[PDB]
Amino acid sequence: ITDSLAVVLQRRDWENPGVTQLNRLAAHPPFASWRNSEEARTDRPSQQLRSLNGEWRFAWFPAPEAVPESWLECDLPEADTVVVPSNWQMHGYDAPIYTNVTYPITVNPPFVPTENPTGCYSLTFNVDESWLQEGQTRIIFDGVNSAFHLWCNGRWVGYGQDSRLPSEFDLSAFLRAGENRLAVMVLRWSDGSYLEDQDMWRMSGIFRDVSLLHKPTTQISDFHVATRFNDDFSRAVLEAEVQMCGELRDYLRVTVSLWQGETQVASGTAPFGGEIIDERGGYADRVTLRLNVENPKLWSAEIPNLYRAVVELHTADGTLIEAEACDVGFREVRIENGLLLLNGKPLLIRGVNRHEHHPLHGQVMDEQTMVQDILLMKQNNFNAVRCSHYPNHPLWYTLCDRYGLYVVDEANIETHGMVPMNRLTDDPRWLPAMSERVTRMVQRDRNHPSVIIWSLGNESGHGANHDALYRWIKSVDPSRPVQYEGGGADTTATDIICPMYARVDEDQPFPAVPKWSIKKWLSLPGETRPLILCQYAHAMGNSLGGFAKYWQAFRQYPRLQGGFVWDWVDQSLIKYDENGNPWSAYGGDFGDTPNDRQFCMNGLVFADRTPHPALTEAKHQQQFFQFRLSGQTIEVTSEYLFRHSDNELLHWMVALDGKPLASGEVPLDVAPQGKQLIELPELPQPESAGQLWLTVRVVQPNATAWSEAGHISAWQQWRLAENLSVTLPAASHAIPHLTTSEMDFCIELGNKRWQFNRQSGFLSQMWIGDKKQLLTPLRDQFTRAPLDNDIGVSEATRIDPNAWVERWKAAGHYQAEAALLQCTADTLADAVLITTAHAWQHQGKTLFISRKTYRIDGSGQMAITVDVEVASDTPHPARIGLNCQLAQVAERVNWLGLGPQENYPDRLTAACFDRWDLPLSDMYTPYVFPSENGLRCGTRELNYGPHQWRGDFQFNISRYSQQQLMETSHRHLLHAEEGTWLNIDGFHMGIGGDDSWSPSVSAEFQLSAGRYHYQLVWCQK
Ligand SMILES: CC1(C)C(/C=C/c2ccc(O[C@@H]3O[C@H](CO)[C@H](O)[C@H](O)[C@H]3O)cc2)=[N+](Cc2ccc(C(=O)O)cc2)c2ccccc21
Ligand SMILES: [Mg+2]
Ligand SMILES: [Mg+2]
Ligand code: NA
Ligand code: NA
Repeated sequence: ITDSLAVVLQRRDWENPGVTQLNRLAAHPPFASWRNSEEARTDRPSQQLRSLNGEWRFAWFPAPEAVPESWLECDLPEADTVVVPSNWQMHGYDAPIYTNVTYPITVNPPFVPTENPTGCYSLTFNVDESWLQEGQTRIIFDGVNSAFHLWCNGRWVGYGQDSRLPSEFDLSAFLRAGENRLAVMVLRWSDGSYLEDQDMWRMSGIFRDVSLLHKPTTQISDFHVATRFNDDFSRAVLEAEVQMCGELRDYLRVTVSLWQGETQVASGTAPFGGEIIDERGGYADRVTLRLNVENPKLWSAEIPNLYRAVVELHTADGTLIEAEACDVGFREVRIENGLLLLNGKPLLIRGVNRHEHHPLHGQVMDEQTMVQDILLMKQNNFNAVRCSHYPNHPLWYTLCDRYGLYVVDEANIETHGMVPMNRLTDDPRWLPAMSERVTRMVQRDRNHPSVIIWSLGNESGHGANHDALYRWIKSVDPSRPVQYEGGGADTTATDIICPMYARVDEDQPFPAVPKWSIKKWLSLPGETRPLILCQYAHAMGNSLGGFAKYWQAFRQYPRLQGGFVWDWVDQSLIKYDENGNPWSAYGGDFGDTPNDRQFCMNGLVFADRTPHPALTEAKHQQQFFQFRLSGQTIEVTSEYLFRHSDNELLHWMVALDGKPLASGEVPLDVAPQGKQLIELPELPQPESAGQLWLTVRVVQPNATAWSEAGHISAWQQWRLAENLSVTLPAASHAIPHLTTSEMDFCIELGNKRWQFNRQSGFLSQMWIGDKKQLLTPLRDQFTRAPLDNDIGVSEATRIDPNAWVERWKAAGHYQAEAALLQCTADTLADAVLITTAHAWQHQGKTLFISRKTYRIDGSGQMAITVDVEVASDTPHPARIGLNCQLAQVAERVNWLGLGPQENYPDRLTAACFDRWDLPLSDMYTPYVFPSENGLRCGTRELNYGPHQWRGDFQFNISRYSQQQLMETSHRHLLHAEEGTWLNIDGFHMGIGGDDSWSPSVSAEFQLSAGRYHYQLVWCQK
């Protein structure tokens, strides 16, 4: 009767932060209850841990009150069969909602809409007679979003909250021999939802693994593993605290053994009975075993050395009762004289924030995707990952233990959308709900070596509950620093100054919560802590402009120890069009309103894990080898802390304007933090015009667990000698002819002709035979299809006048019409020369003036000179160049300049000057929200079809006009236009990225000069 839905739902436990659970079992490190010690040692499956993943029955309801009572005792006929784990949104049952700060429900704590989508999962399953005769059978829900009641065989078992930590219940008294039925009622919204306002898709369901665990009545209930060292790390002590439940008997003993492969390194045995704690005695149900280990192999992300600990509960008889185990990493984390140290050395954090996202399965994680993420991270020189912003799938910490990544483990607490952010975290009545989110994380993950820093959550202001739970962790686990960014990044609840989007040089003095220059922040009076940015370099679309500025400062300042980029992967989701072709969706593409559109996509990699261009810029700046050149000696500095360069070659190549002359390879032998001098053999010194370039690459000859043989780890380029060309062009055998109309100036030379419209003032057509070459005239361009960083948070709903796109729009940059001031022809002895002069205006104010000269000579080459004035009081323009739409569509693009990948003025350090030859496809970057893209910088020669351009310019080349990109909201709606659109810019504004909601382009990358000059030569070859 009291099992009925009517009575259980009556209490409304999901609108009460004083009930976070009912009858839920205590939290602990991962268990498997092996009944054989060698299976435990080898980490092989345990027949005491069943998976209940697979096909369940599921049914959707608009509110829990709509669930019929029949559902408790038999399957609903309207129910479907569904795979678990899953998010029910990904099966089309209701919409996923993408909102950033604003809560997806009315803010009215602790209450929740009565429209509360409800997932009714059920499973019929068998249990062996063995499990019911002896011991304890429990069920483990690794992840239920956001709360749930549990029935088994019609009887109510319990209730659970916190979406990202395992909820476990005892099923012993509820199971029967043979057929049993689980009934799990999952609520999309709960009072827990008030602490789960992370900027991400809001989904729901049983989205992590479901398991049964069988333990004996007398059991290992908890164990903690600590490692302490002497000053030089030549000796360690492993302390293992083991706790038990059940009937204590004097014959009970515990053995803890430490292995390294098949070598047993130490072992101890003891009865239960701890040291004296206070005036009432000690813990009779606990024992600590202390093992000596001489010259331990130490854990780091550089070399992830692991031991294995095996904990046997047995009798004096030797009868094994059960065994648990974990991997062990010998490493020490401490902050000492203002620096974060690991094994006595200062870490430099090459970090990234990473969400649990999959474009098809939503927030369900798999081993394959996890491994793919880790490989991609290490291959791009990433040290560390921040679990933003919740405890991860348990397998993640095992994988980072083994592959070697430093992990920040973060409690599932974000209250961003409250006003102020403080509201719940400063309120004592919410302390219990918060403590369970902090304490149960620590109790689960404290034995993982890869976790080096605990975090109290994200974006919840600073309340007294943070201070309380900061001190809880410090008392319970001294071995790791605690950090938290809320309330100004330097509150009393953080051992590390952990700002988000603090800039390098520029102060943002917001009241109460300023973001100082990270350099100035360190020096403020009384401040002694290190500074590691919790989030930095917002990688939203065409971003990471200014990334090198950070890493220069990280390398110069000891107490700037890096940061975590925001963030790893685009949170795009897959939809299907009328033909079943997939496309990538973002905010509002599911009827979800209100939403925050494209802001779900901030990754360095697309959702399928293909890299954005910015990934290589990060790889370059975060490389572990630094290079200097004096003469033709190379100084290689290693930023590794623990390992020699014992899988590294240096390849070097010298080349003249792309043409290789000399190469060669040198073994690399640099000690950690050491230097190696390499003198290069006598290098070529040709008399040829052009520029000589030295390029070095570090190459790993052997495969790793994370990379292929031949993997490139770092690179650097220097200009050696230059030779300015002095030679006179070969004399031509003909002079071009000028034909003057009232309408046109036309120029002829051989089969070639050039037409200059005298009404417009632009080169409107060019001929080679009967084949015309332009579909659009060659005109000036002072605008770009705005990037995410240009737009910021501006919408048609609420315009943000301060963003770049809106200052451009307000000033008429986008609707300015060219007004010709001058267009004259002149014949001279060698060539014909057209001079032009245009003004761009808007409502009586002149924005730009453009003075040009076209010189067509007997060699068939058109020399263009441009001299642009920009009014001092108009917003600095996005670019200064020319555009046109060619008739040609060639397969290839050949250029000499920075490449091969997309690069922009404030993000070109990773690009190298060489001859690059790619398909036209690769000259467009398929950002899901389309914008300016594919620019290549510092180019001297561009080759497309019969055409060739020469000068010193930046260019993009595509089948997509700047008009189409600016007007199209999704990449999958783009259509190839007739021919090819070409933008050639003398100058181009930076892209920014320090954040994506305020102007972020540093002054030195703003086109502020007032007058500009660039020069081009158009020819056919
Ligand atoms: C913290 C800061 C800088 C902020 C807001 C910060 C923010 C915004 C969005 C965020 O979303 C996401 O969350 C994810 C975590 O779950 C990630 O962190 C990710 O990075 C983001 O996509 C996060 C922080 N503003 C906005 C603003 C608005 C306008 C102006 C202006 O024009 O003058 C200036 C400041 C203000 C305004 C006054 C004082 C302080 C701020
Ligand atoms: Mg509750
Ligand atoms: Mg947030
Ligand atoms: Na540093
Ligand atoms: Na975001």
